[PDB]
Amino acid sequence: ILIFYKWTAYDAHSSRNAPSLLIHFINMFLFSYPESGNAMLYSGQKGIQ
Amino acid sequence: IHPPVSYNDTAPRILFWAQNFSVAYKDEWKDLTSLTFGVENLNLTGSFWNDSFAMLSLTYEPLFGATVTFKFILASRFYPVSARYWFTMERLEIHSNGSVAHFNVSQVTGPSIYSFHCEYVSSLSKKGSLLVTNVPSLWQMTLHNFQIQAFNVTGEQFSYASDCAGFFSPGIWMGLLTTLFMLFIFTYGLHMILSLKTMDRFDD
Amino acid sequence: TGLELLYLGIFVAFWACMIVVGICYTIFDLGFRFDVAWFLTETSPFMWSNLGIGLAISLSVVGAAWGIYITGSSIIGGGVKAPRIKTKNLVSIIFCEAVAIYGIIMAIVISNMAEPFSATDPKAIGHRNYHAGYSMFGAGLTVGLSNLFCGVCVGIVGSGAALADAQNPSLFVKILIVEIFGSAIGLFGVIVAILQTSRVKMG
Amino acid sequence: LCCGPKLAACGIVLSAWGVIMLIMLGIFFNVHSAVLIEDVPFTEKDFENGPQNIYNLYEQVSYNCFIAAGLYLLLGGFSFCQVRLN
Amino acid sequence: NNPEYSSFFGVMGASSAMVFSAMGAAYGTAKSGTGIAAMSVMRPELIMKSIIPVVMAGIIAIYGLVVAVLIANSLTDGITLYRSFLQLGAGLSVGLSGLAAGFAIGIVGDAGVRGTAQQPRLFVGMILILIFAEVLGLYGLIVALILSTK
Amino acid sequence: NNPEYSSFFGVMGASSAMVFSAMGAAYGTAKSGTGIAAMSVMRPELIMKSIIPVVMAGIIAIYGLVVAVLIANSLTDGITLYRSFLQLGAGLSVGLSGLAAGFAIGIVGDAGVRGTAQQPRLFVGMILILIFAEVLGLYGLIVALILSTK
Amino acid sequence: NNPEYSSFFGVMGASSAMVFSAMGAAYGTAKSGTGIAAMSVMRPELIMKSIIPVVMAGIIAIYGLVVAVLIANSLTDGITLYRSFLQLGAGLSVGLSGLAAGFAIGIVGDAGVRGTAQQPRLFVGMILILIFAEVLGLYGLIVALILSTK
Amino acid sequence: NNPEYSSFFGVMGASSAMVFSAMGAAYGTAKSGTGIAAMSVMRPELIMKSIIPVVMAGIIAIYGLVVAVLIANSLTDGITLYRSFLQLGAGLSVGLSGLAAGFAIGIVGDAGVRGTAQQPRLFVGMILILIFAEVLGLYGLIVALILSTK
Amino acid sequence: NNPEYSSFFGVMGASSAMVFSAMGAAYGTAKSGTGIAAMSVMRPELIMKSIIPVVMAGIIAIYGLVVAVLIANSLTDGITLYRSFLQLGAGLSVGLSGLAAGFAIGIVGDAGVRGTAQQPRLFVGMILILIFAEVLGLYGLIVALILSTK
Amino acid sequence: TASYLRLWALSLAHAQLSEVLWTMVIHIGLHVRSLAGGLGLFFIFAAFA
Amino acid sequence: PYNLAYKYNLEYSVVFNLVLWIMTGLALAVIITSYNIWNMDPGYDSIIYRMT
Ligand SMILES: CCCCCCCCCCCCCCCCCC(=O)OC[C@H](COP(=O)([O-])OCC[N+](C)(C)C)OC(=O)CCCCCCCCCCCCCCCCC
Ligand SMILES: CCCCCCCCCCCCCCCCCC(=O)OC[C@H](COP(=O)([O-])OCC[N+](C)(C)C)OC(=O)CCCCCCCCCCCCCCCCC
Ligand SMILES: CCCCCCCCCCCCCCCCCC(=O)OC[C@H](COP(=O)([O-])OCC[N+](C)(C)C)OC(=O)CCCCCCCCCCCCCCCCC
Ligand SMILES: CCCCCCCCCCCCCCCCCC(=O)OC[C@H](COP(=O)([O-])OCC[N+](C)(C)C)OC(=O)CCCCCCCCCCCCCCCCC
Ligand SMILES: CCCCCCCCCCCCCCCCCCCC(=O)O[C@H](COC(=O)CCCCCCCCCCCCCC)COP(=O)(O)OCCN
Ligand SMILES: CCCCCCCCCCCCCCCCCCCC(=O)O[C@H](COC(=O)CCCCCCCCCCCCCC)COP(=O)(O)OCCN
Ligand SMILES: CCCCCCCCCCCCCCCCCCCC(=O)O[C@H](COC(=O)CCCCCCCCCCCCCC)COP(=O)(O)OCCN
Ligand SMILES: CCCCCCCCCCCCCCCCCCCC(=O)O[C@H](COC(=O)CCCCCCCCCCCCCC)COP(=O)(O)OCCN
Ligand SMILES: CCCCCCCCCCCCCCCCCC(=O)OC[C@@H](O)COP(=O)(O)OCC[N+](C)(C)C
Ligand SMILES: *[C@@H]1O[C@H](CO)[C@@H](O[C@@H]2O[C@H](CO)[C@@H](O)[C@H](O)[C@H]2NC(C)=O)[C@H](O)[C@H]1NC(C)=O
Ligand SMILES: *[C@@H]1O[C@H](CO)[C@@H](O[C@@H]2O[C@H](CO)[C@@H](O)[C@H](O)[C@H]2NC(C)=O)[C@H](O)[C@H]1NC(C)=O
Ligand SMILES: *[C@@H]1O[C@H](CO)[C@@H](O[C@@H]2O[C@H](CO)[C@@H](O)[C@H](O)[C@H]2NC(C)=O)[C@H](O)[C@H]1NC(C)=O
Ligand SMILES: CC(C)CCC[C@@H](C)[C@H]1CC[C@H]2[C@@H]3CC=C4C[C@@H](O)CC[C@]4(C)[C@H]3CC[C@]12C
Ligand SMILES: CC(C)CCC[C@@H](C)[C@H]1CC[C@H]2[C@@H]3CC=C4C[C@@H](O)CC[C@]4(C)[C@H]3CC[C@]12C
Repeated sequence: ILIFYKWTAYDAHSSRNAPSLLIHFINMFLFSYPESGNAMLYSGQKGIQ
Repeated sequence: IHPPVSYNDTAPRILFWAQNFSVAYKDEWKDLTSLTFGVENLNLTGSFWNDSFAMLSLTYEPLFGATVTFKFILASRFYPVSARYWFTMERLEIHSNGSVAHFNVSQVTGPSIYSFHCEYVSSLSKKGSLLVTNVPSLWQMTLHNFQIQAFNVTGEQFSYASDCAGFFSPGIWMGLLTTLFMLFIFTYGLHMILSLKTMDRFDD
Repeated sequence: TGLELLYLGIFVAFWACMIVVGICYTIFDLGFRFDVAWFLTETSPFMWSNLGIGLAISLSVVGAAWGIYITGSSIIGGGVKAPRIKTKNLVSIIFCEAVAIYGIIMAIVISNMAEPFSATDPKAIGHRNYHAGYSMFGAGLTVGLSNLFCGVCVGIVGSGAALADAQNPSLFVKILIVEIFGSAIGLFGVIVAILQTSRVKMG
Repeated sequence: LCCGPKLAACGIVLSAWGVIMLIMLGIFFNVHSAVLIEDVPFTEKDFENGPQNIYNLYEQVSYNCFIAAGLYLLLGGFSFCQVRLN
Repeated sequence: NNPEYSSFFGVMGASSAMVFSAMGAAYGTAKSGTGIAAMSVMRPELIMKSIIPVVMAGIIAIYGLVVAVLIANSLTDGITLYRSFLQLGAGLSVGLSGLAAGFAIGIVGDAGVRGTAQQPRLFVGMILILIFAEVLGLYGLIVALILSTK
Repeated sequence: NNPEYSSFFGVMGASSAMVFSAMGAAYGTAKSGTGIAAMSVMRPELIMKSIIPVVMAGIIAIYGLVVAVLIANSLTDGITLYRSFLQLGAGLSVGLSGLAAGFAIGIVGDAGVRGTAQQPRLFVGMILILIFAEVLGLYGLIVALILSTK
Repeated sequence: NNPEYSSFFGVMGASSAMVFSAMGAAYGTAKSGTGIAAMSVMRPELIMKSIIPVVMAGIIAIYGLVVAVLIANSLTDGITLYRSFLQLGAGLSVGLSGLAAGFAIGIVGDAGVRGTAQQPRLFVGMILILIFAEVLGLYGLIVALILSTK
Repeated sequence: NNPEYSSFFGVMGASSAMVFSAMGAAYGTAKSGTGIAAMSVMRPELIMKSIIPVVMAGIIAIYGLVVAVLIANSLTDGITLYRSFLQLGAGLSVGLSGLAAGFAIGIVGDAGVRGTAQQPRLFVGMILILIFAEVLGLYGLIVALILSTK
Repeated sequence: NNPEYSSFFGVMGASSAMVFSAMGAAYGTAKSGTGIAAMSVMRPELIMKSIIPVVMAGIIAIYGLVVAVLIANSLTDGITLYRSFLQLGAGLSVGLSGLAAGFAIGIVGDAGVRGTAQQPRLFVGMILILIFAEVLGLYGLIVALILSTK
Repeated sequence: TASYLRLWALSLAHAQLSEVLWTMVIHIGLHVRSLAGGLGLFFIFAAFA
Repeated sequence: PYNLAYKYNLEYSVVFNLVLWIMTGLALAVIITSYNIWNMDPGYDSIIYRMT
């Protein structure tokens, strides 16, 4: 779902702050949601994950 | 052997020797060893010796149709990762008529208690290129066999002289490590190949 | 033991040289030349990072191949008199290859953190880039060596399991637990490598 | 020149493959397909005025491909004659 | 700007991708040929079927050649340290992966040629193990293709 | 700028290309010679037919000679370190790939010539395995040419 | 004005050419001599005829001596570093190629002289394999001459 | 002026010329003595005739001594670095060629005296092989003389 | 006014104190376990009585842990090079003395349990020898404490 | 989920091997100015096939 | 005089590494070759059992 959502959402203009799903999955497992680095893919990501 | 240039402040403070000292403006070279080492009237004015900052200013009056001044600016300070003061020739500064040309000095560093030595502390690429710039400059320098001590100078003698010449350089180190990994891999492979054995008998 | 003699001679000579070199540098007051700072710093972070990625992939593949041959020799030897080994004990090979799959995954994750500097002066390269190179190298070492050891261990256990199955069918199902335990080590190495390169940023 | 039917079959299948693929490659080169630009033997001078030089080189490579296709057609005919002999 | 020695690591990466893959494929070919020779004295009809491990060792060599050619065609005079060391890493990956995959293919094939000689059913099992052994070197090649084009 | 020592790597590339290829070819020739000598005590008629592995080892040596002379005919005084590294890499690739191919040809040819005294039908299998071993040296030569003539 | 240390690699090239070639010739002579002595106890008439591999090893040593004399006559006080590296590379190539060729000659000559005691028809095969082995030293000499006289 | 450590390499050349020639001669003499003992256990009449390998090893030692004395007499305090390198290369050449010749002579003499204990006709072949082994030390001597006199 | 690499030696002292003591304890436990397993097949009743060597090796490991924790708590950011060297010396002393004691305990425990299977009276002698072996590690601990609490 | 990456691994390998085969075999026969190359393409394409 | 430094050559690293590793390789090759010849099979195995 994350892969498809990123494909449908992020485009060239938002390229700069496009998150990496690898890092986001690692952080999902590690509970390591940081306040720095790539931003959240969508609102409520911390809670849902 | 011409004597080193010795800037004294109550005692020899900055000693500077250079087997050859040549400078070029618009590719017009000129030797300055005879006008620098041994001359009793050297225009050393403008020099300065802090406790932790030294500036050796050698000025030549008729050079290239103007009074030119080469200022070697070194600084020594306490580095926390050791208890030892280290000194580095921070830069070089050539003042011609109402102008300044700056040269970075790359690898002139070493313990304060030890002078520094290097063959070809020069701006030419063929000769080490320890004097460097990113802004193209009309000046070039070559201090063949350059030895300088600005701090912890006692008497007339250069202390022991840490020098630029090393057993290894960064490129040699990278190459040696890469070749070492490849030698390990090739040794593993050659071992496994040499371990190949052929059958001594065949089925009836 | 000619080759081992050569290796032992090289090792002894190198470390005797190192001992005497260190004694000389310390005693002659030339320690300031032994600049480990200058070594680690001038040595480009790219060397460390790319050696790390290469090791992460290569050592994982080395362990996978080691285990695969260790267990396939036994599988094929046992199957000459009981061919069911070939059909059942392919799981050991599957584990040995999952080791290499972890290797490539971590190679990708490490390589995703690479980026040029456009700087050569250490102060310009900065802590971020130097630590990035060092941590990518360390993560590559961790994943590659843990995967190597896990693959060799699973291969040994799988050869044992195949030999035991060649004599009694109901033993492989119980001996696969050892394979699972040996497999856990590669996962541990992957987790540690990911933790190491979590906050790694070259640029 | 009698020869093995296996060799004749291999020759005829290779001839058919070569004819079809080389004819298609020639047609694409002649159409000037940009995908095959790397295969054109052009030089630095060819980028001077316009694309006509690169088009001419495309056509030359297409002619090479058609010549190869014709040679493979002759080879396939030889293989078919050998098959008929066998 | 860039050090005059920057191209050394890329050149050595191409050389490694070729050499270590060649050594691995040579070990595979040698072990498989030893097995085939030992087997053939009694089962001549299995030589062609049993020549597969040699072919897979050749495939390892082909992966090595491919990555070496890529790096050798990517080398340039102004090659930065970044590209040079990326190519060094790709070369190490391909070379060592092909080395290990060739070792595994050689050992497994030497075992399985003799095994299939005795037990015909073991042929498919030997092939199954060998494809894994080969895709180890393939994984090396994949990482090399990622790196040398990072 | 084109240091005095830049030519060392090219010179060592030529030397390595000759040396390691010669070592591989010598290994192949020597092992195949021992195999032929053991075989011919009982099958004299195959001495001349079984010299093929020696010929393939010699071909490995010929690849080495080709690359070594090719490098030696490109060593100008002011050779850039980049070009010298290219020549060193080409020499290493050709020489060590030929070394591995020579190991493979020696092992395979010795085993094949010794087993063909038993099974005449193993000759074609041995020839195919030797071709697969020789293509390793040929890949080394291809990469060496791509590099050196870059 | 040239470095004072430039002649080191030239003298090392000469010494290596005469040393590794001498080692290879010594191995060939020793192994072929052991084989000849073992044969002679039963077939004395084959001593003179079987001395051939010793002659091949001697020719390898002669290649080494020739290249060493070439370098030892090309040395000069102001020898440039490029020429000195060329001499070192030629010496390495000739010496180590002669080393491998001499090892191959020794192994092949021992095996073949032992076999010819049992199968007289193996003499020509031995001669052909020894020629193939000596051609490796010949290649080393050719590359050494190219590099040295370059 | 010249560096103060220049004479070191020439001194090492002399010392090596003596040392490695002595080592080769010692190996030859040891193996020849073992063979002479094994032979004399049954053929005392050949005790004196079988000392020839020992004489040849001694001649190799004489080559080493000659080159060492020549270098010693050529040494001087202000020996130019180039001359010192020449002397070192000459010394290494003579010493290691003599070591190889000593190996060859030792193995050949051992096997050959053992054989001549049983086949008298192998004596002449033994002399011929010993000559082909001593010519290696002679070649080393020639190269060392060229480098030293130069 | 102290180097920031000063703590490296003390940290290595603690790490060595634990590591080498653990290696010695592992050798002792492994050898004694092999001995106990070998002797338990025939004489099961002696397992608990014979578990002594494992206990002694564990005590060695505890010595190592004690010194390691002492060093770790003595560590500090501005640890003078003198105290850092003292802790390195204590760590090496305890670790390697415990390593030697672990080797001694392994050998003596293996031999003692295997013999006590055969000779019941040997138990007390084995205990005495194990006590001496443990005393070695105790000496190491004493020296390490003296060095680490100066 | 990791091992299903063998799909991408083998696909990329097949694509790259096909690309290198093309560029090393029939690029030779196609990158020839002279019309005589049409004859060379014969053998070059036999090798390619 | 003036305790001037020893006029080390700027390429010291390059020349030192070249010489060190070249001579190490040559020495290792010589050692390996001499070892192979010394430990070479005596070759009179057909005579060992006759003399002994
Ligand atoms: C045998 C197997 C094959 C070999 C494989 C192993 C190879 C090992 C690699 C060797 C390289 C070692 C680094 C060299 C640089 C460090 C040298 C050093 O500390 O001295 C210079 C350092 C620093 O010198 P410096 O900084 O004053 O010099 C000025 C700086 N340069 C030269 C760069 C311009 O200290 C000295 O000055 C010491 C002078 C005496 C030399 C002492 C060297 C120690 C070794 C000598 C004995 C040999 C040991 C082996 C014993 C026998 C075998 C077991
Ligand atoms: C497929 C793998 C096969 C097995 C592995 C074998 C690979 C061998 C590759 C060649 C050796 C390379 C070593 C590391 C140096 C790499 C080059 C580099 O980065 O240098 C640039 C550097 C750049 O210089 P720099 O800028 O770093 O230096 C600072 C500035 N100066 C120099 C003025 C002080 O320059 C050099 O070329 C350094 C010299 C390196 C010399 C190393 C000696 C190697 C000896 C070869 C082996 C022995 C041969 C004889 C064998 C006998 C028979 C067996
Ligand atoms: C059993 C083995 C035999 C023992 C010897 C082993 C081989 C060691 C020799 C290696 C060759 C190096 C010789 C000296 C080269 C010139 C170096 C030089 O210029 O020196 C300047 C160096 C460094 O410069 P410096 O200290 O002279 O200059 C002053 C520097 N400041 C101001 C910073 C203090 O110092 C010397 O003068 C050293 C002179 C003696 C060096 C002798 C070799 C040292 C190693 C000896 C062996 C060590 C183990 C002893 C115990 C063994 C027991 C088994
Ligand atoms: C064989 C297994 C490995 C162990 C032996 C080898 C270990 C080391 C091998 C790597 C190369 C050599 C490393 C040291 C390099 C020199 C570092 C240097 O000069 O800085 C020193 C540093 C700093 O020197 P410094 O001159 O800066 O002094 C400090 C001065 N202030 C504070 C003003 C800045 O201090 C030390 O002395 C640290 C101790 C380590 C150096 C000595 C190495 C010992 C090598 C083993 C021999 C031990 C002797 C006893 C033998 C019996 C052993 C049981
Ligand atoms: C013939 C075959 C092909 C060629 C051979 C290639 C393979 C062999 C090469 C491997 C390396 C061998 C030599 C190692 C030397 C160790 C340190 C020497 C001490 C020394 O004097 O070094 C100082 C610098 O070192 C430092 O700053 C210390 C850094 C030490 C790091 C050592 C890491 C690698 C070796 C040990 C670990 C091995 C495992 C892999 C990591 C010199 O000072 P300078 O005067 O030049 O300084 C200039 C500015 N200050
Ligand atoms: C002990 C005294 C003091 C020694 C100090 C000096 C340094 C050590 C040098 C060796 C000293 C002992 C002599 C050993 C000679 C070499 C090893 C044995 C002979 C040998 O190499 O031949 C065979 C391998 O083939 C070969 O000849 C292949 C070898 C060439 C490969 C070169 C690549 C390695 C480069 C080194 C870097 C890697 C470092 C790894 C740690 C091995 O024969 P066998 O054992 O099968 O048969 C049994 C008899 N030989
Ligand atoms: C009984 C057996 C022997 C046991 C004794 C221990 C032997 C350890 C061998 C390593 C060498 C000894 C350690 C102390 C010497 C460190 C170098 C000091 C020389 C020095 O002044 O360097 C500073 C930088 O060093 C630094 O800041 C470097 C800090 C790190 C030093 C320790 C690293 C050793 C390698 C550890 C690798 C472990 C691998 C684990 C798998 C200067 O720098 P500055 O900031 O003043 O620069 C000013 C430039 N203008
Ligand atoms: C132009 C040519 C190139 C020039 C450069 C080279 C200059 C000369 C140096 C290279 C070596 C020349 C001398 C040849 C050594 C002969 C090797 C014989 C090997 C051998 O058979 O000995 C084995 C032991 O190996 C061993 O013990 C290994 C040999 C000993 C190592 C030699 C090096 C000594 C250490 C150097 C220290 C100084 C370094 C600098 C500070 C014994 O065989 P086995 O084990 O079966 O025995 C069982 C029966 N006893
Ligand atoms: C044995 C059995 C037989 C085997 C059969 C195998 C058949 C293989 C035949 C093909 C092989 C070669 C592949 C080359 C493919 C590239 C050709 C290509 O791109 O085509 C299309 C181009 O012509 C047109 O595209 P354009 O001119 O760039 O743009 C214009 C396109 N608009 C107008 C649509 C926008
Ligand atoms: C220092 O070096 C300069 C050159 O940098 C030497 O003077 C040059 O000598 C050469 C060779 O005769 C001439 O081509 C140049 O024209 C001379 N000078 C210049 C400015 O180019 C000078 O002799 C050296 N001085 C010493 C060693 O004291
Ligand atoms: C001695 O050197 C000083 C310092 O250069 C000379 O005085 C002035 O120095 C500044 C700073 O470098 C220059 O900008 C001025 O041009 C110098 N003035 C003159 C008149 O040259 C001073 O002149 C020198 N003294 C002698 C006697 O030559
Ligand atoms: C020489 O030393 C004095 C102190 O004795 C330095 O004074 C410092 O100057 C630097 C650079 O301007 C300032 O950052 C410091 O705040 C000053 N004060 C102290 C107490 O260090 C003086 O700068 C030095 N000389 C020169 C020319 O910089
Ligand atoms: C004794 C015989 C069998 C040796 C092998 C044949 C010789 C004569 C031939 C075959 C191919 C030839 C090489 C082919 C191409 C070139 C490139 C050219 O720029 C220099 C010469 C060089 C490098 C040739 C040298 C001689 C060579 C090696
Ligand atoms: C072992 C004995 C019988 C061999 C004697 C052969 C004679 C003719 C040979 C052997 C070595 C030769 C010498 C080798 C090198 C030199 C140095 C050169 O600058 C002048 C010639 C001279 C001096 C040679 C003269 C001829 C010579 C003396």
